Amino acid sequence: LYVGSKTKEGVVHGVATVAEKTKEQVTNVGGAVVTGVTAVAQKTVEGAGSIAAATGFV
Amino acid sequence: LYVGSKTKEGVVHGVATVAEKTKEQVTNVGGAVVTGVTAVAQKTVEGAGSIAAATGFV
Amino acid sequence: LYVGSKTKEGVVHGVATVAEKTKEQVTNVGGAVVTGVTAVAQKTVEGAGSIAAATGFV
Amino acid sequence: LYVGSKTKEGVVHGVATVAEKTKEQVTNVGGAVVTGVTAVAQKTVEGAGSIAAATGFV
Amino acid sequence: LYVGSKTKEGVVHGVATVAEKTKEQVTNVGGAVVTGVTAVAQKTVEGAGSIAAATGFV
Amino acid sequence: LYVGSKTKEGVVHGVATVAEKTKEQVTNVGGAVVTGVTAVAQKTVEGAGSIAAATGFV
Amino acid sequence: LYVGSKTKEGVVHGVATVAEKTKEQVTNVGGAVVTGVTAVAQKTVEGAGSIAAATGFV
Amino acid sequence: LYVGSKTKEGVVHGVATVAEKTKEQVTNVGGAVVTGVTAVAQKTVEGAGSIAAATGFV
Amino acid sequence: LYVGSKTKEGVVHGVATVAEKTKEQVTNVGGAVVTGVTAVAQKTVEGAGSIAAATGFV
Amino acid sequence: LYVGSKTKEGVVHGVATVAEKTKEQVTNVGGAVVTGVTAVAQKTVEGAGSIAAATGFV
Repeated sequence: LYVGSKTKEGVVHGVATVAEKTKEQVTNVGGAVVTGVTAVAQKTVEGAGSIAAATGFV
Repeated sequence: LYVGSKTKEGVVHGVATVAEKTKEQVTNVGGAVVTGVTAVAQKTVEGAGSIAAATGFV
Repeated sequence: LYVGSKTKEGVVHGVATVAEKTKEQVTNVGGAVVTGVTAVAQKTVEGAGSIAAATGFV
Repeated sequence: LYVGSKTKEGVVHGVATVAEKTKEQVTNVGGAVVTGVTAVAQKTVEGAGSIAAATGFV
Repeated sequence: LYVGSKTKEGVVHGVATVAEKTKEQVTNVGGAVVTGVTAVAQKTVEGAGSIAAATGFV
Repeated sequence: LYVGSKTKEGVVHGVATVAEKTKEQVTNVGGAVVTGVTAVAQKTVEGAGSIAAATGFV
Repeated sequence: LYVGSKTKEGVVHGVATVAEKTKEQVTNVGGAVVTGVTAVAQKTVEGAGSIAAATGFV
Repeated sequence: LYVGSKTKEGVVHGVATVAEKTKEQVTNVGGAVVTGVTAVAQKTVEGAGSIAAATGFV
Repeated sequence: LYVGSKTKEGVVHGVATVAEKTKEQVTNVGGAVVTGVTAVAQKTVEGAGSIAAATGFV
Repeated sequence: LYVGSKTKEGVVHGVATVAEKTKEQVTNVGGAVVTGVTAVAQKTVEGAGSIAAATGFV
């Protein structure tokens, strides 16, 4: 006898991550760089939910 | 006897990630670079839910 | 005796990812580059849900 | 005795990905480049759900 | 006899992370660099919930 | 200027495995049952290297 | 200028494993049952290197 | 200028394991049952290196 | 200028393990049951290196 | 200028373990049960190095 049961909104589970010998050089001038986005949820009832964004200027 | 049961909105599960010897050089001037987006959900009731976006200018 | 049961909206599950020795050089000037988009869901009730987008200018 | 049961809207499952020794050089000036789009679903009740888009200008 | 039960809004669980010998040089002048985003949720009832964002200027 | 270089003897690499909802009942009396053999190498300089073997009697 | 370089004897690497909702009943009387063999190497200079073996009797 | 370099004998690396809701009943009388063998190497210079073995009797 | 360098004998590294809601009933009478073998190496210069073995009798 | 350098014999490193809500009932009469073997190495210069073994009788 349920009403609104076992709900799941914006969920992540069961994540396993391994990284041995990654080399990662980066060089930038006046930009916007993004790496390394792992295992992120969110909720946004009124708004823009952005992840991994980059605008060199406005 | 359910009402709105076992719902799943915006979900990820059962993720396994391995990365041994990736080399990744990057060079940029006035741009917008994005890598490494792994295992991300979200919800957005009113708005633009963007992931991995890049605008050099506006 | 169900009402709206076992629903699944915007779902990903059962993902396995391996990457041994990928070399990836990138060079950019005033652009918008995107790689590495893995295992992402979302929901968007009112809005533009964009993934892996790139506009050099506006 | 079901009403709206075992529904699946915008789903992906059972994905396996391997990548050994891919070399990938990229060079760009004032463009919009996209690679690496893997295993992404979404829902969009009112809006344009775009994936892997690129507009050099507007 | 439930009313609004077992709800989960903006959740992450079951995360395991390993990193052996990653070298990561970074060089920047007047930009905005982001790496190392792991295992973060949030909720946002009225506002823009952004993660891993970078704007060289405004 | 190599002598015996980049050798690989008895190797496996780049394996990805997914298994969603497999049911597997087994019943046995005085036998020898084997399932679930995944991603195994070995070397054997002097001997019988057997994998997934079953002898009800001797 | 190498002598016996980059050798690899009995190796496994780059393994990713997912298992969601496997049911597995087993029943046995006087047998020998084996499941769940994942990601195992070995070396054996003098002997029988066996994996996943089952002999009801001898 | 190497002599016996970068050797690897009996190795495993880069393993990621996920298991959500596996049910596993087992029943046995006078047998030998084995499950759950994950990520094991070994070396054996003089002897029988066995893994996941089961002999109801001898 | 090496002599016997960077050797690795019987090694495991880069292991990540997740287990959410596994139910596991077991029942036995006069047997030998084994589960849960994770991330174990060994060396054995003179002898039988066995892992996950079960003999109901001898 | 090395002699027997960077050696590694019987090693484990980089282990991460999570376990949320595992139920595990066990019942036994005159047997030998083993679970929960995680992250164990050893060396054995003269002898049998056994892990996770079970003999109901001898």
